[PDB]
Amino acid sequence: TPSQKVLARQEKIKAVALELFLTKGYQETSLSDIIKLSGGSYSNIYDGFKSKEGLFFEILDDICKKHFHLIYSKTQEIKNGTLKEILTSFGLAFIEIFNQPEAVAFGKIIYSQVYDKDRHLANWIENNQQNFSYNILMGFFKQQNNSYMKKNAEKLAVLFCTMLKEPYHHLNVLINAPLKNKKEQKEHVEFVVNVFLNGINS
Amino acid sequence: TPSQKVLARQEKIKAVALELFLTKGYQETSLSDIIKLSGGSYSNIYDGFKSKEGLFFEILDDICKKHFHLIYSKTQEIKNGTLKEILTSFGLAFIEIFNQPEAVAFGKIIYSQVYDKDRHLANWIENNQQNFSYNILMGFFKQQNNSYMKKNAEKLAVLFCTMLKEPYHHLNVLINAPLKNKKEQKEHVEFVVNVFLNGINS
Repeated sequence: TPSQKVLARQEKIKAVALELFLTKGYQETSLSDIIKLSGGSYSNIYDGFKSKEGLFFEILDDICKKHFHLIYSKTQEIKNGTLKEILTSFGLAFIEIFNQPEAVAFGKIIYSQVYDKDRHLANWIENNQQNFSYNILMGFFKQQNNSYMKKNAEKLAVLFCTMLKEPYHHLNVLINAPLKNKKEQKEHVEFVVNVFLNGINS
Repeated sequence: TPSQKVLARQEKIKAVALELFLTKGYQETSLSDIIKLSGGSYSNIYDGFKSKEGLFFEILDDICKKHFHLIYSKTQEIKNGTLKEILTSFGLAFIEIFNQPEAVAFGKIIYSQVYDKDRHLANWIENNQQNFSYNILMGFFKQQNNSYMKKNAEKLAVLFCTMLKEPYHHLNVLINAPLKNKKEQKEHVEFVVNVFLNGINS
């Protein structure tokens, strides 16, 4: 099958790039570095592969798609419980992802592309808005009978994700802050969930 | 006065650097660019001025000290009201700062220093922890009679600042997202304050 040969050939270039960004560094690696180590499997391929930036976002696409279905599976197998239980189930899966050394390594790459003139970072976020994991919660807030939760569904889903993620991921990427262990992760989720649902005045 | 001549001489180098980071760009500007435009006012000065990184953090020190006393003055002249009123007064001053084109410009500089080997970003945050604006709220939570607010004072102050700041500032820096106007700022503060104090279940 030619289509299977193209896909497996594409996975090779993405595996070569991902290896080079990890062992040599993202800023140190060039396109020509990825072309050579791929061998006779590159063939000036016609997607986002025509740059080291687009190659990274092609890998980031697979990572975001894997995170989406992982959190989705952990929260869909509890579509019967309370708003608290689905928030903690989402929270634990969301906090586990960002507390891995990978999420910090990819975060450093995103942060370094702040002075990019070609706008690879701008085009990826604005076109992959539906693929982000906050959209999972957005569906749960809309299926709720509360009018406040239905109209502010996107804003509340973004808020809950921010409360868990930041500013810890922001400190991990910039100044190499220590990652939370599974006990510290569970403590922070239950802390966020309590303030989100019940507030601070109690 | 020699001491006044040193300070005014130091303000010249910081004004030259700040101008160069804005008109030429932070990554484009070197130390030698700042030395020349200063003229005969540099004299290999002995602080953080021996690098373009330390020069930026010397300017950032003045900005953070100005933000601290600005928010402090707006929240100290209401030390009698409710927890809601001091949170909204803090919130409005906190959200106003990050919704200026300056905070985005300095944010881009911080984000670009993610692969710095000398750890200028790491040494600045870890040594200026008491100068950050979240410490203002930390005092208000500790003076409160609630045991929950007293023991979690730092965590709650960091949480409230994150709810307002992120991920909007994170989007402003990376992909040039539009800044909130004063009406949008007031709407978001009252939104955060309501979820922080009372929760979501009402």
